[PDB]
Amino acid sequence: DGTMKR
Amino acid sequence: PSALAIFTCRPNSHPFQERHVYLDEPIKIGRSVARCRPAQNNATFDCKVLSRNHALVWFDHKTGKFYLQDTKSSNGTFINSQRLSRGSEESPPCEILSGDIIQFGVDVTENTRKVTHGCIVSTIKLFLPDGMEA
Repeated sequence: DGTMKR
Repeated sequence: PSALAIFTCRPNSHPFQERHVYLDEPIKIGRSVARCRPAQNNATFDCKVLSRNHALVWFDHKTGKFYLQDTKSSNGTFINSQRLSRGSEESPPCEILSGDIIQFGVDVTENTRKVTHGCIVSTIKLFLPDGMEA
């Protein structure tokens, strides 16, 4: 959770 | 003695300090959060494009090989530029050898703040329990 996603 | 993985930072990486990670048990690679912070002897990184539970690295005594496994990361894991699994999918165990280039995540541009967050790109050195380089 909380990942900066491309 | 324990098998040992050394992660060193490559020029196209978000900067990090060299890690000496003993593989007595499998080690979680993932993003820093108040419950786990980066340390010289872990594979936790203050890098926003890494997943909380990004990958696992371990040594298998039966095969004598080191493995990396992507554990449903959002942005991917790569060995020598080859992606281990699709987004949010788990990979099989994938063998790594000393000298391999391992990447966690990809670069992501935050659109509203127009800041690009780099990924982790590492040369890994691997040592068997007997000290020999893998």
